[PDB]
Amino acid sequence: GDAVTAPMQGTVVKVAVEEGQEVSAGDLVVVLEAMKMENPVTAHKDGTITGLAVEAGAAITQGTVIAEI
Amino acid sequence: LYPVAIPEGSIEETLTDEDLELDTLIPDSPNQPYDMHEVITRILDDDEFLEVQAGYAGNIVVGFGRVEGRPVGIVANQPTQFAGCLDINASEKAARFIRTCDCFNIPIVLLVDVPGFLPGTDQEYNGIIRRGAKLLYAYGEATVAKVTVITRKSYGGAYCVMGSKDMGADVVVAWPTAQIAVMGASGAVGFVYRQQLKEAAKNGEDVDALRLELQQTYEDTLVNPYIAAERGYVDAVIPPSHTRGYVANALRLLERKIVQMPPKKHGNIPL
Amino acid sequence: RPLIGINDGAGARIQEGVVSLGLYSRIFHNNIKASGVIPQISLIMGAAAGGHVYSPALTDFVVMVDQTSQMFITGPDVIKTVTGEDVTMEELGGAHTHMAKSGTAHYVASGEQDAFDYVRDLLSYLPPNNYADPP
Amino acid sequence: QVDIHTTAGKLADLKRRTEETLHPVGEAAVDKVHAKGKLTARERILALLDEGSFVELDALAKHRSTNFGLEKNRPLGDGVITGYGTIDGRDVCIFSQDATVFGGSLGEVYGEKIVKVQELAIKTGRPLIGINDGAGARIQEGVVSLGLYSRIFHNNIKASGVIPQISLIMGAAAGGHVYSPALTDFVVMVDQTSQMFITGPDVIKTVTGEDVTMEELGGAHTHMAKSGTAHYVASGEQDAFDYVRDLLSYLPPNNYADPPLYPVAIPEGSIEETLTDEDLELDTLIPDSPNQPYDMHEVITRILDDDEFLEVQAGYAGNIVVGFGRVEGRPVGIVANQPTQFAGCLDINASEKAARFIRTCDCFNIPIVLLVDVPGFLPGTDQEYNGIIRRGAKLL
Amino acid sequence: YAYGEATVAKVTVITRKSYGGAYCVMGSKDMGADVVVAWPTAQIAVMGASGAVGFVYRQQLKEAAKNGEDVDALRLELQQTYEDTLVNPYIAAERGYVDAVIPPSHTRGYVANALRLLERKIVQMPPKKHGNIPL
Amino acid sequence: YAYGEATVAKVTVITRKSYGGAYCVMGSKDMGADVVVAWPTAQIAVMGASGAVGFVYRQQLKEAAKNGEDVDALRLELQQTYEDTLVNPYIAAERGYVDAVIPPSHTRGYVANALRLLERKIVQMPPKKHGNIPL
Amino acid sequence: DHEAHIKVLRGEPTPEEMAALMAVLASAGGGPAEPVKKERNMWGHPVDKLRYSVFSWQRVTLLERTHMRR
Amino acid sequence: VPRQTVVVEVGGRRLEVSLPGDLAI
Ligand SMILES: CCC(=O)SCCNC(=O)CCNC(=O)[C@H](O)C(C)(C)COP(=O)(O)OP(=O)(O)OC[C@H]1O[C@@H](n2cnc3c(N)ncnc32)[C@H](O)[C@@H]1OP(=O)(O)O
Ligand SMILES: CCC(=O)SCCNC(=O)CCNC(=O)[C@H](O)C(C)(C)COP(=O)(O)OP(=O)(O)OC[C@H]1O[C@@H](n2cnc3c(N)ncnc32)[C@H](O)[C@@H]1OP(=O)(O)O
Ligand SMILES: *C(=O)CCCC[C@@H]1SC[C@@H]2NC(=O)N[C@@H]21
Ligand SMILES: *C(=O)CCCC[C@@H]1SC[C@@H]2NC(=O)N[C@@H]21
Repeated sequence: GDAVTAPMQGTVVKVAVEEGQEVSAGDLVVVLEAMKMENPVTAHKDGTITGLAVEAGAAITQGTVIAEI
Repeated sequence: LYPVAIPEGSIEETLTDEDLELDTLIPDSPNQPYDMHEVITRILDDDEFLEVQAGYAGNIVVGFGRVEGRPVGIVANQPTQFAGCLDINASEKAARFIRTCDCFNIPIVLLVDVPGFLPGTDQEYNGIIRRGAKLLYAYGEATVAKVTVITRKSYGGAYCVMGSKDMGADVVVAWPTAQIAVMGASGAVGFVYRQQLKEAAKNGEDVDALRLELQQTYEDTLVNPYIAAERGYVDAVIPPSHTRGYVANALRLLERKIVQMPPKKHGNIPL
Repeated sequence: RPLIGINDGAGARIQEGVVSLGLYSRIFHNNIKASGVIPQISLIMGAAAGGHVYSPALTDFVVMVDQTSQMFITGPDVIKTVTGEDVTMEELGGAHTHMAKSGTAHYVASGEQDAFDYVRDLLSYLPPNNYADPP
Repeated sequence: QVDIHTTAGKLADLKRRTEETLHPVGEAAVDKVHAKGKLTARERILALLDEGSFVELDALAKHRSTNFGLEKNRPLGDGVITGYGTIDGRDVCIFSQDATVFGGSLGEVYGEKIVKVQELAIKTGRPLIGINDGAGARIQEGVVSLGLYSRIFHNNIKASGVIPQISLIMGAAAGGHVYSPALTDFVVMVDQTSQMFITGPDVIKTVTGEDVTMEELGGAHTHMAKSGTAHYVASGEQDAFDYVRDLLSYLPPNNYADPPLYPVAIPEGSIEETLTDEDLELDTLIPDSPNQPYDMHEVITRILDDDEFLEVQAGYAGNIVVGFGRVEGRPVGIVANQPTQFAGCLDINASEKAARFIRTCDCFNIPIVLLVDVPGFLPGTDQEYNGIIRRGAKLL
Repeated sequence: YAYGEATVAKVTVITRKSYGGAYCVMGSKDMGADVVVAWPTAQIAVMGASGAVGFVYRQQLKEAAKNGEDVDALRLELQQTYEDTLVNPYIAAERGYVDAVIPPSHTRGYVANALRLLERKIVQMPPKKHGNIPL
Repeated sequence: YAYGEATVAKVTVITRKSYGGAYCVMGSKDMGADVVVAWPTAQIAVMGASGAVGFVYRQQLKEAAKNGEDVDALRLELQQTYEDTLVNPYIAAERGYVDAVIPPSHTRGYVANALRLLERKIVQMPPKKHGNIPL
Repeated sequence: DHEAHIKVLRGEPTPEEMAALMAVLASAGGGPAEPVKKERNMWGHPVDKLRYSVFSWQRVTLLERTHMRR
Repeated sequence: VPRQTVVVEVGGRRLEVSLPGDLAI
């Protein structure tokens, strides 16, 4: 689908996008600290970002939506 | 086989600019990911790599390449997905790729950066034990040449699974950043130095400060290539730039292997 | 001849370091070599953890004891820390779990004697090796 | 110094350790080794192998013993340098023992390194070259060293007849160090700087009262002329390397491979029409009188290519000559009677020498040519009592 | 060579001494001995205690001679310690070179059991036309 | 894969149903079944009668739909005809896929005879290092 | 005189162009000029790694045949 | 950078031919 969602429970260390921004496939959207690793979560398709719901320092759960692209 | 020109000289003498980049590939902090395709492309011929099951279980990358014209099968941990942890899907994908390569006499190179198995109750309930033993079985039974390059982590059972020396790996080399240990320093210090970190709390000392100091000591002393190198589980600790000429040289050495195994009608791999 | 392994566990001895990992790899390699050559039966009569759980997965048969045996790669504490899930050892890797859910256990025994009886019954049907005929 | 917690710092630390591996016990020991006119274990490997072809294994190894304060001293490599490389472009596994680390005595990690290279050689079907220089077992370690010796001997026996095994003796090899060389196919000692013996002169003096020097007891000349154990007595380390290379030039990499075969243009015609002047020299070689001997090397050279003949055990049992040559670029093992020694009669030592040579050639697919001028066996009660029958049947 | 080459069932019983290279020659474990047992009187060591002391403690012996102490008494005491500590089957048993230390009366039974267990063996060796035993 | 690979004696007893790919999986004759017997209640077909009719008679059912006939009765009539004609052990018996249609009481006798005769099957696969079973 | 020669089917080059063409073609030519006989090394051949049934005809037509081809 | 010089005898006439030293194909 069009939803970019967290792959695991983790801490949002960095947000690499802003609402309404256009991003390409493979572009970094957020950074999640999980299992002692700044794992990247990236866009799987080109498009405009809508519904950005991530704040730096927030602890979020697996399956939570990072954005819609 | 393809005909290629072999540059004459020592492996130190025949380094290239592309090879030198591996010396800076690995980040300074152990938490920071890197893409393992960088290593794969820099060690394969013409940077050509035919991936298999690219969109499945991204935490492990399997595919075909050539080293000096010799076809090889790459199995590599991917730090950017799930920190490179092994799981059910990665185990099955890598296991069947290895068994195909062995059926058709294609040597395998394993690029290792693995912190363990992906924790979770779903893994246990779906059979991480039974279905992860498949990769162990496949690697164990492979009789083709098997080369292992350890970049960063190799911990615990993941270490045993990912081309350990005692599992039949012919040549194991480790980068200077390799971290081979039973478990992470945090859990280790939580167990060794036990009752001491508790005596500290009983006396009211800064338990957190003592832990961090003990973790630092453990990481400095043991979480590195050299204990394993001393025991012989690592054949050589090498500069990263040397990886391509060590893989090529090792495959050339192991082009002909004889391994004796007991006679069986067929094996009993877990299903 | 057949090989019977009774496992209790706790995983690798942390103080000894990677030498324990080397021995685990050697043991797994021997299990793979023996696979299909000689019968291999594993009894789980304790809490098998860490690397202790991989040799049984490679053996031919697995017999767990109902309430006094567990298999799990990573402990409930690490599972809690990483995923936030709260689970006991019994739920995580109990004999019932590995029978009903993960399909790893072949027999769940009411007691240690019952497990021994089932192992003897298994051996009554099997030959000593793949070059012999079943009794 | 770069921070050890950085990637560049870890790389620099690795380079520091690698540099340390070159002189594990300090530069003074290397200076002493050179001051005696000898090469170090590393220099020996680098001189024998092709330039830049050496790949090392277990370079950073340290011993694990804690007996008698051994943990105070843990040289890198544990006193042996192991790896693989090429000689004349063909791969070979190699190990070299270092006499500056505990006198070259074998310990657990030392033996494990040797065992690793042995297993690699057997697995890959490549020749194994060992350079032996050591003072027996490392006494402080105990029976673990005996166990490792057993593993090494077992590997030698397992590889016997499977891959060519060549042992160089370039120092005092005492005690258990002597049994792997005996089990290997070829042995090359250096003239005055190498010895093999089981029991030392001190114990010999204590038990039997016999005064003997180490050179007399186990010198290269002793093991050539008396014991029949050494196959070559090199005048120097480079000479030993040259002889080893010549051996490998004739031998295949393993028993499933053919010996190297040079390309030689076969002339056309019949044998009569293809005779040469060097061939015609044979028509007049045999003396008119059967009582007059002649040197069989004359025939050997005139039948072999380029008159090139690599003799084996030249100084032992001169009444029989064995060695390697090429006929039309095809390696061959020559066994020949020598009329200039004991009238060419067969005896115990000649029989054993020729028998082992023939079995080596058969193991490694090298055809044999016999040159026969033999009146019988050397008469003597000593031959009879020492077992001319039993040990003459070995050649049969 | 003969012992190492042999593929038949090989059993070793040690009574008193097994020293140095003779240990390796006479049915050592790593030479392929299937079962090794040792009597309580077994003495498995690199060399006799006399030579072992004369070498391990040599610096103390010279130091004692320089200092005028009783070098002979010191040597005998060191030798006694060495014999009581290391000249016995238990270091080898610890390393696993001896499968069991047994009462001498158990020898016939152990040998019978071992032969019955080992009546069928499979040992893999590299292919060869034939060996190259020293002659 | 496991069934097709097995070279031990293989006997199949079909009691009621063997449909489609499940028929192929569960001991079909061409997958290597040494003996195949079917009880009188067996039912061997490509699929169930309902789906078979809904497919092979699409033409007539759609004509009935055009003309307003009672499709809900025509379908049942055709399904009954299909069941009475083809859902039975006899078509496979005709093709030779079933060795014999036996009364249920004969099952043990047939199985015992087959196993007695098939102790050592002279069968083989093409040479290979090993198989490539799906994982 | 029964060997295949180079043919200039069309065109009439002069000696200079002929020389240039031949030099370039000779330089282009290469590969194994006078190679040594390819060394036989059956160690670890794939045929030896296969499971053969004790009564398999491939023990004759594949294993023995491969080992004996010479 | 280096250049190679070769000699040809087309029809017996001597010719000197200069070719690039790194000529490929
Ligand atoms: C590759 C394998 C690995 O990576 S696993 C490495 C360690 N894994 C572990 O889970 C260790 C800790 N495990 C546990 O949670 C429990 O101790 C287990 C093993 C499940 C048993 O629980 P319980 O019955 O309460 O025993 P306990 O915790 O009181 O321990 C009893 C004694 O055993 C010891 N122990 C236990 N595990 C290890 C280990 N891995 N290495 C070394 N020692 C270990 C404990 O320290 C304790 O020793 P003591 O009797 O208190 O002196
Ligand atoms: C079981 C199979 C066996 O061989 S057990 C018996 C082993 N015993 C021996 O070989 C006797 C020891 N040998 C020696 O004395 C010499 O090393 C020989 C080989 C004679 C050569 O003499 P040389 O070149 O002068 O050496 P050295 O005597 O000065 O010794 C040099 C350093 O090495 C040491 N060393 C020697 N052998 C051993 C040994 N087997 N175990 C342990 N350490 C050994 C010496 O103590 C000496 O050490 P340091 O550097 O002087 O402190
Ligand atoms: C840190 O050591 C504790 C939490 C993270 C543990 C990581 S998660 C992925 C690896 N698998 C495992 O069991 N521990 C590692
Ligand atoms: C004169 O009678 C001398 C006889 C010599 C016999 C020779 S000697 C060497 C050979 N060995 C033997 O038995 N006869 C031959």
